[PDB]
Amino acid sequence: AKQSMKAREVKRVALADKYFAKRAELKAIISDVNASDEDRWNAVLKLQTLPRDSSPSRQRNRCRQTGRPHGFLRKFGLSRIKVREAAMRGEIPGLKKASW
Amino acid sequence: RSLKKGPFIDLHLLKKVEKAVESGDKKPLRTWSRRSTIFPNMIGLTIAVHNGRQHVPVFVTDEMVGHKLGEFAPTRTYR
Amino acid sequence: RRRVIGQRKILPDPKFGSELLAKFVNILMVDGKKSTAESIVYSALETLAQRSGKSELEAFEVALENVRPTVEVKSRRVGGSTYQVPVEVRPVRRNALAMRWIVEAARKRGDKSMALRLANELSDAAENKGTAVKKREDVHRMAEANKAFA
Amino acid sequence: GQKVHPNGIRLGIVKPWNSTWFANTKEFADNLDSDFKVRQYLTKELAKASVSRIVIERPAKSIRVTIHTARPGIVIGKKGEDVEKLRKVVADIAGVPAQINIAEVRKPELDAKLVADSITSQLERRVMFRRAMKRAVQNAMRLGAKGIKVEVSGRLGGAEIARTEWYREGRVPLHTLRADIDYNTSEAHTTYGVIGVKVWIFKGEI
Amino acid sequence: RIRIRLKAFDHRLIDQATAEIVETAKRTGAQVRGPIPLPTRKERFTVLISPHVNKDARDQYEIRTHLRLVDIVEPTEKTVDALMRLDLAAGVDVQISL
RNA sequence: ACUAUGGUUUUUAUU
RNA sequence: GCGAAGAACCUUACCUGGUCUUGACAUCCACGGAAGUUUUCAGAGAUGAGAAUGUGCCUUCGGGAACCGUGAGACAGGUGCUGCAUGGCUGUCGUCAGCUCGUGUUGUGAAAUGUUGGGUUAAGUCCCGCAACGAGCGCAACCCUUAUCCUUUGUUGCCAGCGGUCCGGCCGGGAACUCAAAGGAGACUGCCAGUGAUAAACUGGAGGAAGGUGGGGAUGACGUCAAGUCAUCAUGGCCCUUACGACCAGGGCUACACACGUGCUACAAUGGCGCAUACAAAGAGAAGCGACCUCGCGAGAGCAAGCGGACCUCAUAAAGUGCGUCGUAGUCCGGAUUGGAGUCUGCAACUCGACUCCAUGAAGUCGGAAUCGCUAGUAAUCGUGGAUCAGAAUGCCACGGUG
Repeated sequence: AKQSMKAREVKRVALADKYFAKRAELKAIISDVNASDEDRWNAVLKLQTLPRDSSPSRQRNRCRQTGRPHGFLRKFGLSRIKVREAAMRGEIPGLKKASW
Repeated sequence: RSLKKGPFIDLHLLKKVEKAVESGDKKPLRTWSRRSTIFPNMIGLTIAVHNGRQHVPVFVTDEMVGHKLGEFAPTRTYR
Repeated sequence: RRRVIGQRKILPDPKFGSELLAKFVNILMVDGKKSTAESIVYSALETLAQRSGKSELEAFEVALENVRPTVEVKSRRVGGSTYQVPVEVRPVRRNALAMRWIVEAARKRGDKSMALRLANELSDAAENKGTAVKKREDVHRMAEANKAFA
Repeated sequence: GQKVHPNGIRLGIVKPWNSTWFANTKEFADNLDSDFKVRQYLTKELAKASVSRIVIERPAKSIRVTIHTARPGIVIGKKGEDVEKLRKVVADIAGVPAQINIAEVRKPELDAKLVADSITSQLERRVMFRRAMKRAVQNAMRLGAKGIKVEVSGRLGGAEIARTEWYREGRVPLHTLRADIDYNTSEAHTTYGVIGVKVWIFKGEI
Repeated sequence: RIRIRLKAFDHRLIDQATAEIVETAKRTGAQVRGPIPLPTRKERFTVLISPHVNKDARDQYEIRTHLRLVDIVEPTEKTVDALMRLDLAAGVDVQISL
């Protein structure tokens, strides 16, 4: 897990509040480029491209012990091998092998 | 699909052809990227685009049939 | 080295009562679907009426007796030694081989429906003039290479 | 051998566990971040309470814990029916109100963790250690048990040689499934060399 | 009308929790005697045996998820307090609803 | 019913 | 289809140029500002320079501090080089029957005995024999699971028996039969007849739903080899640190001079096409699944009920069954080309996006050499879910129909 990718994940939460909240109603009216074919708000059209890293692109939920996009269960945040460790400790609730 | 059909303008060129009467006569301006399309207002201004290690000089004429800036700038060094 | 069977239960024909007439369907079928083979059996007996059909009240059990596989060669040793000798195929296998020998010839006629193709090849086998035999002619030569065995 | 772990890969059967924590199924992946935040100031308080085993208990948005100690007079004094002096610490380091419990201990020297602490005291000090190993074997085998492993690795010189040794007693099945082997890991660096101490005790099957 | 949500990952622990809330209901007047068990669910999970380069070979783990709602026709001066103060049991999620 | 090859150098016991 | 469930930027190794640094990440010291919000110019941007507004937490206002912006040391960053350093985890045989111990015995000794020898098995399993004997770990047990007959329950699930009947499991009403959550019984080589040191240990027949560890999982001894990996992670030695570091914008792993596994589809009439027509499991969902109803050739859009998920939502499974119709025509079957427009998403559809609608129709008659799977609900075969997911599969993992 990379400290620059962990620090970017925090910056994304604080920018989703900034560029991805209360802008969707404006985005619905500024994104039309055929209804009159006239240019009169170009600065506001280039505002929809201001966010580059804080929108649903790049954002992945990842394995919460390695930062890795692979081999994990999002219902626990644990990998397909650390689930064996935690199930052998009773540390994932009710998850068992035999003993039923 | 695309905007607006056909080749569409970019602000980073639209400004440089409006400043062409304020900055006057000079050696070619760098614009880096090769993605933009050409438009009939690009006449009388010389520009340069990145080739992958340096920049190469480009000029637009009425003898063009519509193009991207990459069609003036090859990036490969064999064939 | 351990089996020893286990012959497995099979369902004989509901209208003719025969195991051999149900066994034919297991070889006539395509992609395990079986239902179209169950529509070609006996439907190929109404077409066979006009031709050399053998025992109509036995459907195909007597017409299959006109198809004559008898011997098998290659993949064998005798006396612990490599030998090119023929062997006689088991009686419970000979007719199940004759079933493939006739449906593999019949479906590869260049004309009409299977119900007609099969009625032609069963009439022409009853005079020994049938199709699709050259594919096994070099095996029949190898079976005739030896009459003195070991 | 030697990597089959009694308190790792063999812990998912017949053994008591040291941690259980409850959370919303849709935020267990978010609460996983807290599992060190509850330890970071408490792990170095366990020896200060003479604790032989901890059981971390965490209800939804809460904390409890149970601790097993032979010497509760070290952390609560007399008479043991008021645990306030420990509760006020556990609730402050956790950032949430807490209700902790204290349990008793039977045959405390018949324990792989005490045997490991009794041997590590020699090697973290670069002194004679085999006396403590033989004393631990003749302590455990005369207090209970049917076999024991006590193993040491590194700085066993002889000046700057490393080496590894154990000398076993009785019988100790480490590959049998339901053997219930009491175990502890110890690992350290003195800033001049690495050391390790490995302990396994066998008492009875199932 | 109100409902008391009981959720568990085991078919015996949900019946122990049902006996624990009925034992408490009989000790706050009357409120629960024999509720309905509802339909059940399962979730199946796989884990890897070797930490690298083998994901074909897996081992299987299971949870059996239960839900009970109890359902109440009239709460009392003891239902809204003494039955809410109940600590119940470990391994079970308890909520009041509506 | 069937055949000859390989120079020289060459790593675990512990952070 | 493997490290690496979906690599346009990002990811990232590699490669160009900007922009920022004792470092965004861990702690400590000198100095300033509330973080933040509002806005203009420079730049595509990372950032740079101006102009206002707030005064939180903390606080007798003291200066502290989350945080923001400049300084300086110990130290940070680096999927940088290397698995002949040092951990950790490791391939495959294989659930395979093997690997070992103490005290005696034997040889000059390394070594041997037992564990070999003789029958038997899935078996170091059990009898026989015995200067070697009894033991340990692995095994077998243990644990999970299935057809049948019972048993608990009795629901919005089921309807034998009985009452009524929009003539229906529908409604009465019922726990019969399925069934849902679970617990039992049955099988003992018992019985017949064979086999064999008539031993140990096996094999047919009868009955039974099923029999000779009933089957199948889940159980991983001794281990094999300078075993794999500096690319999950740890980390010495060595290097970069006004950066090879993080951040931006360009690109590269599809440039094409030379080229290949693995896997799939047609080669028919047992079809191709338009209708009629029969039967599912596994599951899955609140900034969610999204209905009713209209519109859009369609992908979708308007829109927002019901359900916190057995009286709501995803979702009419296809192969199969039967008419009509073309016809042995390189095929009225089959599939490369080819030219544009729609739908969804995204800095971005230059370029190797997906979904959607057309016209042209090269190749193809089961394919040289060499060669793979499976003993039965197995092999083969046609569809449907689940996971990944801003937009992106026929792959990965499951399940049903036929067999």
